[PDB]
Amino acid sequence: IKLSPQFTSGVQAALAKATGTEKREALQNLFQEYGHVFRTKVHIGGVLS
Amino acid sequence: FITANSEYSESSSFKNTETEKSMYTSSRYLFPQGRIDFTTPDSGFDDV
Repeated sequence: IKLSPQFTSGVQAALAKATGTEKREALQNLFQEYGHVFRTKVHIGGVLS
Repeated sequence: FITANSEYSESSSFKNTETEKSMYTSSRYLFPQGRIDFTTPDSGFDDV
């Protein structure tokens, strides 16, 4: 899986901040907008309960 | 030479019934399609 260029650019910009707290807040925003986990194995079908 | 008689019979009765009933039904059919997001300037994303 290739990461989308926008996410990689966001990570680079977050790590480009001057101070550690700015980096941390930028990373928090980025992962709030992009997610913290990615599903790498998924089962397809239909379930009724 | 004389006889006398008296009788007194008294009765009382009372009955009281109270009935209360309550019923409530709640049905909810929720059929989503998804979520739509708009980007706030504070997000910093180019699509805003």
